[PDB]
Amino acid sequence: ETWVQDPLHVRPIAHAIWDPHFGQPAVEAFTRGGALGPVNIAYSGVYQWWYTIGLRTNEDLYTGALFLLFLSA
Amino acid sequence: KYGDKSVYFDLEDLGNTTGQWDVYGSDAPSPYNPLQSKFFETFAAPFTKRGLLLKFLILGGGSLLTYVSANSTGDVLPIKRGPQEPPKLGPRGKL
Amino acid sequence: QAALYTHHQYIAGFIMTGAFAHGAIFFIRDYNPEQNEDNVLARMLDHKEAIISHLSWASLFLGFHTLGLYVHND
Amino acid sequence: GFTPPQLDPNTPSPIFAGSTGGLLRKAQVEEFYVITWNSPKEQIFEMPTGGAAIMREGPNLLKLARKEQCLALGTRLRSKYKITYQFYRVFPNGEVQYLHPKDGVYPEKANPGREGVGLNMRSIGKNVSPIEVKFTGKQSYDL
Amino acid sequence: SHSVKIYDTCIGCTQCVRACPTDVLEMIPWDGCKAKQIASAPRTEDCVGCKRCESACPTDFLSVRVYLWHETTRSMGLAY
Amino acid sequence: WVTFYWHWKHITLWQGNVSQFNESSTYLMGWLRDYLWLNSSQLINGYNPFGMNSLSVWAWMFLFGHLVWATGFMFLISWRGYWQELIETLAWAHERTPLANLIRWKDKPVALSIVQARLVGLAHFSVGYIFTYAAFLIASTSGKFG
Amino acid sequence: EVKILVDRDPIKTSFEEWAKPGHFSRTIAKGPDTTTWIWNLHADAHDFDSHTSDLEEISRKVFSAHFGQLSIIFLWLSGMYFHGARFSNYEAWLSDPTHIGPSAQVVWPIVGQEILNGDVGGGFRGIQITSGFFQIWRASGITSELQLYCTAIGALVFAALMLFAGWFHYHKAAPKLAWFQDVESMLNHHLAGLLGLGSLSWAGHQVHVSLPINQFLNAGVDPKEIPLPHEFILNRDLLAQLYPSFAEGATPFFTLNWSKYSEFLTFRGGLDPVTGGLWLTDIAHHHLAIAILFLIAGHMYRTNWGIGHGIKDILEAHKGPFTGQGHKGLYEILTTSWHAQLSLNLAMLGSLTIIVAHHMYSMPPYPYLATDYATQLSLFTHHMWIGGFLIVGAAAHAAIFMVRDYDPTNRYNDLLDRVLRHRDAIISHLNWVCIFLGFHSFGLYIHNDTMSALGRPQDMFSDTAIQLQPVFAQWIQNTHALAPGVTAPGETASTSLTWGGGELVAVGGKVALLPIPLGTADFLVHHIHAFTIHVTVLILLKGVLFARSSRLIPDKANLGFRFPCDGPGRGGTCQVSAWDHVFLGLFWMYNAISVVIFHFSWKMQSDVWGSISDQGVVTHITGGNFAQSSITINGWLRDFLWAQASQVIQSYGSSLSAYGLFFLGAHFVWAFSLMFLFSGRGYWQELIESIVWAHNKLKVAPATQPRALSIIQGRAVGVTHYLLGGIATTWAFFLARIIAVG
Amino acid sequence: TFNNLPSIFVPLVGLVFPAIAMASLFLHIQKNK
Ligand code: CLA
Ligand code: CLA
Ligand code: CLA
Ligand code: CLA
Ligand code: CLA
Ligand code: CLA
Ligand SMILES: CC1=C(/C=C/C(C)=C/C=C/C(C)=C/C=C/C=C(C)/C=C/C=C(C)/C=C/C2=C(C)CCCC2(C)C)C(C)(C)CCC1
Ligand SMILES: CC1=C(C/C=C(\C)CCC[C@H](C)CCC[C@H](C)CCCC(C)C)C(=O)c2ccccc2C1=O
Ligand code: SF4
Ligand code: SF4
Ligand code: SF4
Repeated sequence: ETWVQDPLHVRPIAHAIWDPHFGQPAVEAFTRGGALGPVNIAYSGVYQWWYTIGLRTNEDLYTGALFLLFLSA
Repeated sequence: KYGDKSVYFDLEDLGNTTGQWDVYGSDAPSPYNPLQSKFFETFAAPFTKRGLLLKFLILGGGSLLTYVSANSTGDVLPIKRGPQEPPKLGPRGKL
Repeated sequence: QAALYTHHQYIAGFIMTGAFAHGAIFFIRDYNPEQNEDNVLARMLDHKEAIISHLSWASLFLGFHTLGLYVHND
Repeated sequence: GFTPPQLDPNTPSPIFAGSTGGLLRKAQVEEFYVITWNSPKEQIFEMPTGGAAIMREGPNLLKLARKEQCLALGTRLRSKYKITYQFYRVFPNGEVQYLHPKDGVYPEKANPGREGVGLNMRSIGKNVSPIEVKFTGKQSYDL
Repeated sequence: SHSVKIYDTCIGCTQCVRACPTDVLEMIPWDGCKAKQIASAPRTEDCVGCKRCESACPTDFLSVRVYLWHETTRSMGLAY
Repeated sequence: WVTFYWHWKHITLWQGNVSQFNESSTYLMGWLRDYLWLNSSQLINGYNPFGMNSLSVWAWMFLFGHLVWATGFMFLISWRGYWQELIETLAWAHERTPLANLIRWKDKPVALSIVQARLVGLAHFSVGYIFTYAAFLIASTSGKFG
Repeated sequence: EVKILVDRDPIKTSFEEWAKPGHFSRTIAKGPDTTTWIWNLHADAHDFDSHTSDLEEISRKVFSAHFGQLSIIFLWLSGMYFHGARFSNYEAWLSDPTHIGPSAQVVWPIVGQEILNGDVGGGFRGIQITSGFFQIWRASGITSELQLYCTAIGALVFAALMLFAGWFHYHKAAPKLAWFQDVESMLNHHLAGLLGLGSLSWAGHQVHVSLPINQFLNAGVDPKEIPLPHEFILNRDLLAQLYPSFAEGATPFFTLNWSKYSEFLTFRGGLDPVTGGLWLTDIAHHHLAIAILFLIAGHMYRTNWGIGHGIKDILEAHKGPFTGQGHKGLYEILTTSWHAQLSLNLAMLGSLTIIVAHHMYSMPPYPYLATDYATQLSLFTHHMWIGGFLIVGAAAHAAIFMVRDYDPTNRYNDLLDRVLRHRDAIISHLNWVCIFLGFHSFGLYIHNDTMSALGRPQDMFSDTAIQLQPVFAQWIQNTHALAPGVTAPGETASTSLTWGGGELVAVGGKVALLPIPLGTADFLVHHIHAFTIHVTVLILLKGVLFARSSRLIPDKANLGFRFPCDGPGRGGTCQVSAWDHVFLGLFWMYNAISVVIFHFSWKMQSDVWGSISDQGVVTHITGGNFAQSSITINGWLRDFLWAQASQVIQSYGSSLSAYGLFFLGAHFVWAFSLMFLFSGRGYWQELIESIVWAHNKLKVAPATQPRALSIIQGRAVGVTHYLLGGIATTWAFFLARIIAVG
Repeated sequence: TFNNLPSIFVPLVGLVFPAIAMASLFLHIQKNK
């Protein structure tokens, strides 16, 4: 939802990270994209391709994920 | 006969031939005290069914692991403490 | 834009190696030389030495020359 | 029904100070391939388990690890020392299967009394392709 | 275990079996050659797959032929 | 080769200095210096003896891929027989080591089959190729974003 | 007992066998049905144990082959001394050796390669050599180029003499087997007569020629002003003006009044602070004492007279309680087998080359060696590599003994049998300790790498986080620094200044071997070295022991020493041969010596070498980044490999450009080797048969049938290209790095 | 709780699911009928 507004200057986020081996410097360094915790930057472009086909909210992605789970079942 | 002069193929006693030996397996009786032995027997007979032991081990260990990692705060693991630091703006603005 | 290109090209290289490997597995397991005698596929296996030799030529030519040029420039 | 097995008795074993290439737990649950030979003199030979052994004048007996060990030993015996040998297979239950000549004659002299198996009466190119035997237990070479 | 096969191109030179270190092979009489003998493979259970037999078969391609197949403890050549 | 060409042409375009590629891509020491040695500057410094940054994961993955890419050379260069003999010694030791004689395997241990170990060497080799170049590409294009 | 048993005209000098290639072998002396024949013509060329069965002809062949090798080395030294004489700046390097690059090779201006002739210094354009011949020549008191040309001519003469000697001792009058087997006289002579008298004669040179000349060269004298060496022999007043003990001559010697010889035979251990090398005064006394020692040691073995130890009487005397008969039989398996002796001498000569590498950096014996960081690094690295190779060849030839020359019937040994009988125990414990060391030496690097990547530098194994200090090595270091005193009086200083209590030998702007501090990184890398050595010994010892038999192949000796396999059976039995074990041990020796010379280069450039200004502040080449960055692999990749490879790759258009060229080329040859190590023969034979169809289509079918390389040959080509490529990569990288920043 | 769910699922997955999976698969390997 933040990437949609300023995409050129807001970093994508693949998923958060909970690695209990992390030290506090690593918790501090991996906090990107305006997150309250560590994160990994989506170098997959899924942000761009979802934003180009609609999908301008997190609820849109939630509905899509639930529907794809239904499709997997 | 296995004990003859350089005979090691007693076909009847195939254990001595193939090397089936308790090399250190002393058959000496229980050196423990009887009372503490009975104590351990009665207090560890719950762990006699290997299948129930395995189910208990896996489920209780996973439960304790989730409990530790969910109730532990950031003082014992920095990943739950969080950033406690402002985020650096990446290259080229942030992209 | 780099991760996607690199991704799909390594994927394409693997998929291509697998395409050929499954053609080989076909030529062993599923190829009946009597049911396709003297056909495009059978006439193909005939001049396998010609194909292999001319592909060898192309690779040998390219590697020789282009490595020579890179080395000349080095 | 022309050559009976020999049923190795409690013969002496070669003089050997013991090695680590000997009989492991394979003998304790599977076969271990005893070999028997008959020496003219007390001579010294290389053991297939590594190390040097001193064979005894007269019959000997060695329980080494497996078939290739005793057959390599017996080939070295027959070639270097010119000595008749025969080896066995001793399952842990107790049975003793006779194996090396299985006819009293080594398996080079084509002596009649042995049935030919593993015998495809064709040249090696005339085997069918796998597609002709697809979805069948016979792979390529048992028709 | 392994499937050793002897084809009818064999000249009966007795190298396949004099090279075989596990008594898999044995020469038998035959009427297809000047030597009047051919190799057979009864004891394929003792076959390790070392292909010393077919590294000594002097024919166009081969007459003896070893096919790698279900590997057991004795075809894998294990003392343990 | 394809992706090295791509990444260098594009990182030079994005940085602005197409002349770097157009002058240095014609001789291999340009690729070894101006592409690999130069763009790996911000990566291997992902975690120095004094602190780390966001590219620590990419440096660790870089070295991880180097490691498996080297481990594949084990299964490729070394083949089956040295390892079977080594495992025979190991089996002797385990069956004659006290307090571990009580423990006996159920599957008789053997060195990996030749075709298997080939496959395993290629798996390590390709995993290392891929993870190494992913680390390098991602870290170089993310350390700067041109 | 001992004699000169030698037979005349055994072999005819004729080109008739040159015309018939492969004459030495039976299968090779009938024609090339295939191309593999030529590979077998070179492979078996020096396999004299396979050509013949009698040891007499083999001994003659190898004796004359050693003469050819000595001819080659005399010709090589001829080249070095000559190139120093004519194509060098040695006459100028003596003036300012701390700033002029030693150069002895010039290239021809043809294709732009004249850039290699660079500004070494001395008004001379050439290649900055890293051999240390200039340092020797300053230690030999040359002070000219005429002496070098005369030395080259004399070396060419001795090369021709050795060539004639090989011809004479094979074709004209060849010794028979009773002559070589008299090892008692051979040791008595090579100890006393080669090593004793050789060190004595070099002590004579060191006393008469090197010492008086270096007394002037170090005392600001120009080489043109120095008196010639023979003027010290002819005129003793000039020699006595610096060392008055020569005025008394040998009367101090023969009267045992040696106390009045200390002007030139010293014990003041340490480095000459005017040039950084050891005191030549100490080296003269050294080689003298070594002469005495080898001279009394070469009168140990009975040769013809009633005195002396018969080596059989020494070996048979040692018979262990539960070790059996003991060393009985060894005199008969060492004197009736060249391969056993070759293995023993190779192992010791290789470890000795390594000890040379280790003692030539920490006790620089030549002037201006420690300050020529290129020479120091290159010499250490060289001799380390030679030692690893010689040890690996010792393994190969132990295996060849065990396959061919080992006979428990006739030439029996007890201890070798006992080793063969628990070989599984040896290899099991070695295979364990290799894994233990691997873990607790390299997994520590992995732990440090992960902890530094997780932002946990307080959890590494560093000199700051978790102490793994070399307490034992630190104790030896501190007690060797405080060794001058109660334990070793009359030395005036430590025998080396690589210990913490030592001092800095400032030579010019350079530093020249101040103390070496041992920290956690040294612990980690030394256990890495123990690890790599132990794995190499695992592989090689395993090949040697299982050369004859295993549980897998019990008839491996009948298959030979050098065979690929025994088929895909038994799950696959590739590389069961001892040849393949040593082929793998080559790679592991490579990894070992590579990390060794990396440790050397980095520890030196960070903690030893550098530049010390006149104020006393020493700045090292890297900046002391070893103990902090050599705890994790990313430091070796970043601060050693990536950083120090900024002078070999940036050297394009410079004088050091062949170094970057061979950097890339050795990279290539290594990778090319991977085509051989990874692939197999069958693919290449099928491809060759396809392109042979393409040739037969054009009537270009060669009669020497194109065959893909044999399997063992593919492995040989792979390991040699792999080693050559990795080693030339490292050579170029080191030399450019260390010549550029110097 | 959403910030506490990785702390429950990552130790769950990456340690227990190996326990369950590798144990059950070793039992499936070492089986006889
Ligand atoms: C840097 C490493 C490297 C190099 C140089 C090669 C080179 C080659 N491979 Mg590949 N290969 C490699 C790694 C490499 N491979 C690896 C790691 C594997 C995995 C096992 C393979 C697997 C493989 C297969 C499976 C096949 C090849 C093929 C080929 C040939 C392709 C034809 C070509 O371009 O040749 C042009 C020539 C060269 C590249 C050689 C370069 C050297 C120069 C030109 C020689 C001259 C220099 C000098 C004057 C000689 C003297 C040197 C010294 C004695 C003084 C060629 C020889 C194919 C083939 O044979 O097709 C014909 C083929 O089928 N290779
Ligand atoms: C020049 C005169 C001469 C002549 C005509 C012969 C003739 C002969 N010699 Mg004798 N020999 C000579 C000199 C000579 N020798 C010398 C000087 C030595 C001492 C090294 C020997 C030592 C010697 C031994 C030990 C043996 C012979 C043998 C032979 C016979 C076969 C040699 C053959 O075909 O290989 C021809 C080989 C070559 C032409 C090349 C050999 C390599 C040379 C010596 C050195 C190479 C240096 C080179 C620079 C290094 C490579 C690096 C390069 C890549 C840069 C033949 C009767 C053999 C024999 O009779 O046994 C049956 C035998 O065993 N010779
Ligand atoms: C590939 C083989 C090879 C090559 C090319 C070189 C090349 C070089 N060596 Mg090395 N070396 C080698 C093998 C090799 N070495 C081995 C195997 C040994 C172990 C004996 C040595 C021991 C050695 C020493 C000790 C020194 C060199 C030096 C040198 C350099 C000057 C050459 C010279 O002759 O100066 C003249 C040679 C000397 C001054 C050496 C003195 C003689 C030694 C101490 C002993 C005598 C040998 C003995 C008779 C045989 C061994 C006896 C046995 C009991 C072990 C040059 C870089 C010298 C150097 O780096 O100078 C800067 C130097 O000091 N090397
Ligand atoms: C004192 C030293 C010494 C001596 C006398 C010998 C002598 C011998 N060795 Mg041993 N060996 C040595 C050192 C030594 N080796 C070392 C240091 C190693 C470690 C690698 C080995 C490893 C080794 C193995 C593994 C084998 C031998 C074998 C042999 C025998 C035959 C070799 C032959 O005919 O090849 C003649 C010469 C050649 C074929 C040329 C080799 C080509 C080299 C690799 C070229 C590349 C190296 C070069 C420096 C790089 C420059 C490249 C440039 C040209 C472009 C012979 C008895 C063989 C044997 O006994 O077989 C039964 C055998 O299998 N050796
Ligand atoms: C980097 C590449 C690499 C690595 C890691 C290894 C690893 C090993 N080699 Mg191999 N080898 C390689 C390349 C490599 N080799 C190549 C290229 C060759 C070609 C010649 C060989 C040839 C070769 C031979 C011929 C021999 C070895 C031996 C060894 C062993 C010694 C170290 C050991 O066990 O200690 C512990 C393990 C290591 C140091 C490896 C790194 C592992 C780290 C420290 C920890 C791993 C993580 C941990 C277990 C957590 C697991 C997590 C879970 C998710 C899985 C080990 C299996 C020797 C052997 O088997 O006997 C000991 C032996 O004889 N190797
Ligand atoms: C000791 C080293 C170590 C270890 C153990 C971990 C562990 C972990 N890290 Mg990592 N990490 C490390 C060092 C380490 N980290 C370092 C040094 C860095 C750089 C600073 C990072 C950076 C990092 C990031 C950026 C992220 C992690 C994440 C994770 C978690 C992944 C979740 C999981 O269960 O994966 C499960 C395992 C896999 C997915 C591996 C799949 C491949 C396997 C091997 C094949 C499976 C075989 C078969 C198909 C299935 C059969 C069953 C099988 C169990 C046998 C996990 C807790 C992620 C996280 O927190 O999300 C939850 C994440 O985003 N880490
Ligand atoms: C210019 C252009 C054009 C045209 C083009 C073209 C015409 C192209 C072509 C192209 C091509 C032409 C391509 C190709 C490709 C191929 C491939 C990629 C192949 C592969 C193969 C394989 C993989 C194989 C497999 C197998 C085998 C091995 C055998 C058996 C069988 C099989 C088949 C299975 C147009 C105008 C339109 C448009 C624009 C552009
Ligand atoms: C490439 C390769 C081959 C084939 C290598 C060939 C046979 C070498 C190529 C031919 C050489 C270069 C000889 C041709 C040069 C001749 C001297 C002819 C001269 C012609 C002019 C150049 C003068 C193998 O046989 C092999 C075997 C086992 C494992 C890996 C491999 C392997 O990787
Ligand atoms: S080796 Fe071949 S040709 Fe000779 S006997 Fe055996 S099967 Fe017949
Ligand atoms: S593969 Fe080996 S064991 Fe089998 S038949 Fe051939 S030689 Fe005998
Ligand atoms: S792969 Fe090569 S080395 Fe291994 S068994 Fe087969 S032929 Fe022998």
